[PDB]
Amino acid sequence: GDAICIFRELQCLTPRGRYDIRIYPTFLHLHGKTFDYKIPYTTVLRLFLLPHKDQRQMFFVISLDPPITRYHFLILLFSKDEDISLTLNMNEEEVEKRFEGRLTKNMSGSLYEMVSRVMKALVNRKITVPGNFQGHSGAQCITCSYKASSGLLYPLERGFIYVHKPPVHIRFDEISFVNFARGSFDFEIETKQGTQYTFSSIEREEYGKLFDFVNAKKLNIKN
Repeated sequence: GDAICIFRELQCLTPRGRYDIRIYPTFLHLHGKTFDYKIPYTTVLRLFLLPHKDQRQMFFVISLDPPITRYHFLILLFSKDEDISLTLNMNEEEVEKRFEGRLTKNMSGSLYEMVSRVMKALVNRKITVPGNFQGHSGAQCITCSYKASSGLLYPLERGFIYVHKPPVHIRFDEISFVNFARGSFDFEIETKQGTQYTFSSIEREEYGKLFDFVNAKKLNIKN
């Protein structure tokens, strides 16, 4: 049919449920059991691939504007050991021409990477992944609370992203300063527009690496 390809029964966290993702040339169709949304690629502002602290799962984060209750991110969750092979409903010459060589007609790989590879090609944006941050445990994120719900905080190369309820993305160039506060401890970020995010209940043993990281990134600390 129209679709370049279809990804079936993908785990979505925002909104929650399993959805098919039908990939068309100018939009994707997120097809759920009850709800449906068209998402033009022009509304996709950023992409992130984030390793779950459990070492078994991967988040794929699609930042949306306008949002999809409103969801400013489409967050998909995968197990790292899920594999897929795909045949695009296209000829090879058209595939090369449409996607600058980023895709081929027949592809195979990890499911999370296949979805992100097709999305990256369709929205023409790079996938942001973690840099060198490592927490106390060795993971590339930190367990914490945000708006009285638990999640994971990712210190990236140029920003912070928290997942998943609700998700939050903050660029370093939007930050005026950071603060380390009493409770476990609280990590506070004040933006240049004078608003605040608090990631609370961070286990004490995470302090020094988070402190070292924000220092390395030349963020002001107004303790």
